[PDB]
Amino acid sequence: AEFEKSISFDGRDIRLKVGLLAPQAGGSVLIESGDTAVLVTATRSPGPLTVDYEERLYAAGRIPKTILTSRLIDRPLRPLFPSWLRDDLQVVALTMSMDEQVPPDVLAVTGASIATLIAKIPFNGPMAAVRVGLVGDDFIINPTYAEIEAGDLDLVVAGSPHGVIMVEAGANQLPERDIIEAIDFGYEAVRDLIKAQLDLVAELGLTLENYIRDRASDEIKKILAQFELTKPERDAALDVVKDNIATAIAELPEEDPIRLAATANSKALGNTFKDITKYFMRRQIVEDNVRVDGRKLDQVRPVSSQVGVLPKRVHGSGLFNRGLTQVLSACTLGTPRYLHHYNGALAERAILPVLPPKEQFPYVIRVVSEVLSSNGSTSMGSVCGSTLALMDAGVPILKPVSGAAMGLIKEGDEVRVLTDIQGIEDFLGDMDFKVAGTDAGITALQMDMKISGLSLEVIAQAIHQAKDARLHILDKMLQTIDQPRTETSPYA
Amino acid sequence: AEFEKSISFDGRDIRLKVGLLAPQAGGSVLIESGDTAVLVTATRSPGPLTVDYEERLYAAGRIPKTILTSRLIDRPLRPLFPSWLRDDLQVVALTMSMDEQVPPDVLAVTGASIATLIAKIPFNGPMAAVRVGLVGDDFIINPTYAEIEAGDLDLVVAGSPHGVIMVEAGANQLPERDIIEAIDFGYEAVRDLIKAQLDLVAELGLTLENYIRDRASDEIKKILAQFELTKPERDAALDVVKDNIATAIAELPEEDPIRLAATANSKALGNTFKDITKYFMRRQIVEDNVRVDGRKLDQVRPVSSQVGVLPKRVHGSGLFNRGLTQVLSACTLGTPRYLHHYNGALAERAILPVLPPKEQFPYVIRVVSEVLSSNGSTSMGSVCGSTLALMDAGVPILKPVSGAAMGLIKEGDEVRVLTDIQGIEDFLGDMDFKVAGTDAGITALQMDMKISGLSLEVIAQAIHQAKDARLHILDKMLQTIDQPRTETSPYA
Amino acid sequence: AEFEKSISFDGRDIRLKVGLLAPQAGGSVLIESGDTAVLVTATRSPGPLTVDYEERLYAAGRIPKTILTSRLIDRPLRPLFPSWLRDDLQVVALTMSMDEQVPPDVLAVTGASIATLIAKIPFNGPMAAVRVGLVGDDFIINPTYAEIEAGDLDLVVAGSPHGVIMVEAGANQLPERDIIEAIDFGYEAVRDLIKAQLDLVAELGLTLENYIRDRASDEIKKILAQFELTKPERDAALDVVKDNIATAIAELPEEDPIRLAATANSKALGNTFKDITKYFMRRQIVEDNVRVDGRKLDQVRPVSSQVGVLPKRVHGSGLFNRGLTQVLSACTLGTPRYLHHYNGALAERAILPVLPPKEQFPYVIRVVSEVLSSNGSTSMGSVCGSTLALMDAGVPILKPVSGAAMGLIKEGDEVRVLTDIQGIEDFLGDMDFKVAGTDAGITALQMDMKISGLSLEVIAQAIHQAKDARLHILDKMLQTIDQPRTETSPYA
Ligand SMILES: [Mg+2]
Ligand SMILES: [Mg+2]
Ligand SMILES: [Mg+2]
Repeated sequence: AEFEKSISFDGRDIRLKVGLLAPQAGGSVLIESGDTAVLVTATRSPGPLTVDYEERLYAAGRIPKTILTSRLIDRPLRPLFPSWLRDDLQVVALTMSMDEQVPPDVLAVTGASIATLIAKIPFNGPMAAVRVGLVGDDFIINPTYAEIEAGDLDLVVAGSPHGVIMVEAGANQLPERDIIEAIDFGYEAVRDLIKAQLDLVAELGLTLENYIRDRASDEIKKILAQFELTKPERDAALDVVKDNIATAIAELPEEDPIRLAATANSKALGNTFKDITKYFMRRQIVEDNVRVDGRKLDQVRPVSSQVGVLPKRVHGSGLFNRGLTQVLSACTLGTPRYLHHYNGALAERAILPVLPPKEQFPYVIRVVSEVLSSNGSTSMGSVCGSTLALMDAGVPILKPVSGAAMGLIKEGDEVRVLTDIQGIEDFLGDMDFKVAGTDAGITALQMDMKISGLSLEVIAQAIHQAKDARLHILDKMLQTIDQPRTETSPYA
Repeated sequence: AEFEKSISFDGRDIRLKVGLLAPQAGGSVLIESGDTAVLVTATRSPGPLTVDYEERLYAAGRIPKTILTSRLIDRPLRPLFPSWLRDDLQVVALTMSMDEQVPPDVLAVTGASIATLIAKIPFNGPMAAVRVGLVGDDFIINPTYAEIEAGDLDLVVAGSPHGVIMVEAGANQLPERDIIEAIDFGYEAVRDLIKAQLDLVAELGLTLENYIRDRASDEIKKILAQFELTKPERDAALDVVKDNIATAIAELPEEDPIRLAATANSKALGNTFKDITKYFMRRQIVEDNVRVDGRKLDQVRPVSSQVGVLPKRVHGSGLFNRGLTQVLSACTLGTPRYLHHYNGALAERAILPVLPPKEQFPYVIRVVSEVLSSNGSTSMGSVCGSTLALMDAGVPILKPVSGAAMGLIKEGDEVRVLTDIQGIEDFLGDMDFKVAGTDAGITALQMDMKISGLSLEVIAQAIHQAKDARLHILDKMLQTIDQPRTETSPYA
Repeated sequence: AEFEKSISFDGRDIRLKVGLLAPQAGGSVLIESGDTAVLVTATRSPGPLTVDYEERLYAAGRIPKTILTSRLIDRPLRPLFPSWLRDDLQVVALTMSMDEQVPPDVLAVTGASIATLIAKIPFNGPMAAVRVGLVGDDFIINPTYAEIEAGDLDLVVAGSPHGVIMVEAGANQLPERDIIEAIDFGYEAVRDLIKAQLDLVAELGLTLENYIRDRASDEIKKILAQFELTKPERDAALDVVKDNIATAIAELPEEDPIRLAATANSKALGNTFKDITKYFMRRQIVEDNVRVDGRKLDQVRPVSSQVGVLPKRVHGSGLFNRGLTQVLSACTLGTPRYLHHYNGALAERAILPVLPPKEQFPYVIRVVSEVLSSNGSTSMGSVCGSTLALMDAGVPILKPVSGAAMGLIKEGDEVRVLTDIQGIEDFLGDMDFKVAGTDAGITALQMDMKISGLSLEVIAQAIHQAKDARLHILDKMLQTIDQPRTETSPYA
């Protein structure tokens, strides 16, 4: 049966209703704030985490960006479930009323944790998320739409007992110190929601691996230590290692036990393989101070760039290289905006603050980032190329924008922060942290983790190390083009 | 080569053309009435019944609801094929000319049977379907569009030698007696089309189970007899029974014959399991007079309901419960209609007759039924919640509408009619019969069967028993709200 | 790193850029002509040929037929790869700038070959394609859009060292001799692009079968020699042969080697089966002068046709039969064009030249070809039926259009040309060659090959033999309707 609980929370009460709706779900709540309401259920099934968010139109008046809010719920949820879970986990979040003030998206993130705790599914939570804006000089928790439209900051922080799990931000060239303060200010309200989820819990009363390891470990060390090897080559080399192991398992007959224990898991080969590769890259990074391609922990990959790659029809052309990550940006100017597709939100969030006001430049601006090769932050290459293409097209942008992605190896007390991560530094690492911006401050953020979280102290260090990467990449794209062209394209 | 046959049929001749089109199909006919023509083919392939209906736009003038007509053909076809058929059966129906009088949908249903008989595929037919309308006090077979738009009744009856297989109706608060008479009047024209399909046939010249049964039967009795068990629990209990049987089959080695006879059918476990559960629920119902949750054969599940579940932005809110079936209806009012989605046709067919005339209420009315839990007629919960939400929104409806679904166990001479069926009463039963309406009469019908049909006499009894369910559910939703609110929403 | 190469080519230089873009691709080039640029990559992966073409909108000005250009690249590529290739082959072609003169489609075809050679994937190339138009009396290689819109011819020729692999044409009732000359003129520029791809290559420095054969061969001869057997029957007969072979392989236990060599390839049964059937149909055709249904190598299947199959609402009705290939065409006339769908491009390419000028006939013309049975050229049946339906609707077309598909068996020095091919003559043959047109000349072409190519000399013979088929089919559709009706439909 139904139970309300109110939580006093920065002026806007957050109300939870359990026992009201979806009685066949593992756990459920109507989480409500003001007059915004979203229903969040969670169900473990025999079988793996599907999160569907719906924004109903009757919630505001029905007449004849949801996938982003789908990922916003999923990202901080995923790495809190134990890794050995193989049952199906269905999370549904339907927004059923929009108050013209309260945005529902952070409400659904918090409800997802609440609903998983009521379904008493093992996970290392609870988690919560808040939004932080900035009006004048005042940070504000869960601002309305009005402050989002008027203010200088729009960031989401999700955390848990073990720290911050997700950040997602737009900002108007905010300095690192204020971004760090906003993150910290918002993680403290996350903790206030962690408590009172813990209060709700109290209230309502809630063989083969060794085989592979021994055969393959000393082989993986050496590929990981071969710094002259490019990413394609090291991928073809680690594949051959795994292939010979498969051949050895195939050679022995059905009589051996591990062949049956391996035909009982047609994938364990890959999982243990990656886990051995993860371990040896990590020890390579923590004790030795070198990454898998020989670079220092602060070193940025070699950067290349050019302008006007395409004919002057394409109003703006820009090619960017970071190692084997390649992006070609194309700029179109039109008539009666500002948008950008990625074959996207992160880079238009990162470009917008420097786009000139309608008064000066009345074209509608259209940027397409063709990702032609991927090895790290293709979304940061998309930002960098976008700026180049806008400068080739004569768009009088305030400042050029650049960005890089940081990584993290966290081996106990040992913590290392990587700049401009290789793909497998992202796959076998603990953090994917994109930061974009200008000479003056930050414009866009995006953090994903595969562990239960990080302290704010380590986030501050990654944000400081990433300004150096952004500075180095930007101060070397200006050797391709230092100003926007004074004139536009004859076909613009 | 081509052959015509005309059938004299209530004023409108029905013409069939065989040997004309689709010469690689098992069987085919252009069935035509007036100047409406639809081509219906049927092909058995080695491999399971796919029915695709297409309504071409050149049929009426091509310029730059078909899935419902797809189901209308499929539903009365499916349960006439023997259950042991595993070959692929492709039925295609293309409407190739619309006469502005004759609706083609019932033509395609009849052709589907004709085409299956020519392909000489085993099935317990023939079947046919007709439409019945009512103009003034005159029932009429296969009315035009004009009578459908003007009249008081729009029902489809499909039958076969063994009785009626499908009904689908809209009506304007018609009393049960007239609905029963229309069904009977239309089944008699169905029989007139059964004959003359039989005339066409004459013219053209057309080990493991016992193992599972013995291990599991006395176990299934007891779960089925445990009335205090909720539906989730009894589902988790019957699963454990099947799981232990799987474990026992896995325990014995490849040496036993049934393990190979079971690895020859990776599903027979479930089929025999369900067949044992079907048998014991049925004997539970016929000899004992009790259902699986302890209810009498006329008993309706406990009903709950409330109004204004959502904030007053949502112009109308209504939550309905029947056992573990839960529906939340939401009402939106707008400006320059009447429609309803289901996450739909049956409930707008059932609400429409009480919607006020434009003169009084000029808003466009929009209802969304969120099905939050399913255990029986979620479409009838959708009707009930819709009425509640319309009453919360101040829509001055003529009368409130409610509905329930009836079921049938037919064990030979023994026939039992269930009210407000549980899911497995629908899965392991012989009939799913939805009836909706008001204090005065019926508004909407929908019948599906998994057997070859029922006599009209049993249909009359299910329709009478269902008025009692509708009455009980309605007379207990008025204890939540007895009148529409005199005023609308401040945000309407 | 990046390398340009220019190729002097009929006035319009073709420039190639390698080492510039997509550095993780097997091979890549920006191929450019004038200011049209398309990027073409090619990658072999462990696993089968996927070709994706994209036409970006920024290439011309981006604002808020590609599948045909996808097939145009794929068709001449496919049969140049060795048949024993099982690795994945990804070909991507992005058009990144449209010059208002140069059409990019033939550029991507040529780049696909260039990119495969740089990825040094085994294939029997290189290939190239060009477009040929006709302005006045001047053939022109790779015309602009202006000549395409104004001229009389629009054909694509793709070839390789072994001959022509693909043709695709629209034309205004061009005589066979000029079509043959255009093909030959364009294949010579294809050879000029073959060379200078060879110059680039030089520059940059680039048991079970016998079992099945012995069991089944003398059985397949006899089904193939049974001329009174219809296509369905011979398909059911060859299936039984393969089924008994499967039974024999199943009868023997795991002890035999071929059962394990056959459970190592769960498809080799079909492949060897088809390969035996291919061989014996081919020897049936080359030494004996008879096809599998008893027809001569120039014989057209029996043709049937009728007009007004549907009610006079359907402004035009036409049913065409060639053997078991059946098409029903339907004609709609409207108001403020000329298009045709196929349930399409080839038949509107083939009808357009005889459609009357706006001055005389101002309706918008809409033709739908329902393919009701397939055994050969359903697209040529679509042309023939379209003409019939246009004549039933009173459209005053200049001349009626008809067409047929030719085939080829090429057994070494032995070369046989088939008219109006059966399905398996297309599956087990070397060529599918559709030609459509009128009394005066040709209107539409489409050639596919599964071998590395044919000499122009054999193409000239197939084009001459196909005029006879078109003539015979047309001069026998006029015995159904010899003129368009002087008046239109009462419902037109
Ligand atoms: Mg990532
Ligand atoms: Mg049902
Ligand atoms: Mg073909």
